Amino acid sequence: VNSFSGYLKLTDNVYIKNADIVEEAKKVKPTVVVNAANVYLKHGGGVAGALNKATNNAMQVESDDYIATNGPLKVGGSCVLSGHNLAKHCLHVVGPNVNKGEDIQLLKSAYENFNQHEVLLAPLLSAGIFGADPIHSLRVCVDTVRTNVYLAVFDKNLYDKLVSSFL
Ligand SMILES: C[C@H](O)[C@@H](C)Nc1ncnc2[nH]ccc12
Ligand SMILES: [Cl-]
Repeated sequence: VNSFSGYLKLTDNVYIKNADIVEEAKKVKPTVVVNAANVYLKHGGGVAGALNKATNNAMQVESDDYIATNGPLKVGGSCVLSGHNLAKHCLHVVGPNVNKGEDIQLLKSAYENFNQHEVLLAPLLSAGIFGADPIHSLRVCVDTVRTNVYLAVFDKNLYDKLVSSFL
């Protein structure tokens, strides 16, 4: 039993809700919140911009030190950093950004990072400003993630289409 509330159960281990991931994380304070990161951990917009703003830029400060030490992530890769005031940990995961020409096949590799964590609060990878089809992202999530994932979908209109179209 966990403290996630109001989710629709899609499969044994995948759950979905219309919610602002920022407000969800503050309410739940989960062990792991997933950020929709880019390889530079520059949290300028989308989910990343919103998560960072909620930390008063502390996420960005930590991230800049991480990059200065380690260099950029790989597309499809991840790193674990602090969750700041939002969660215990933030799993920064880089899905492909279609508006950059990046191979959508890397979306499965990106979701594989979730399997290293028993429970996660997450957005749909590569959705929004990363340019991928969210219906595809949800399908890859369900077919790749085996751990318990709580998907937060900001847009109410988008949420209803994913549910009604879910196979
Ligand atoms: C599919 C996209 O990733 C879209 C659903 N992004 C988001 N999801 C949840 N919470 C959010 N807060 C700000 C952006 C955002
Ligand atoms: Cl977005």
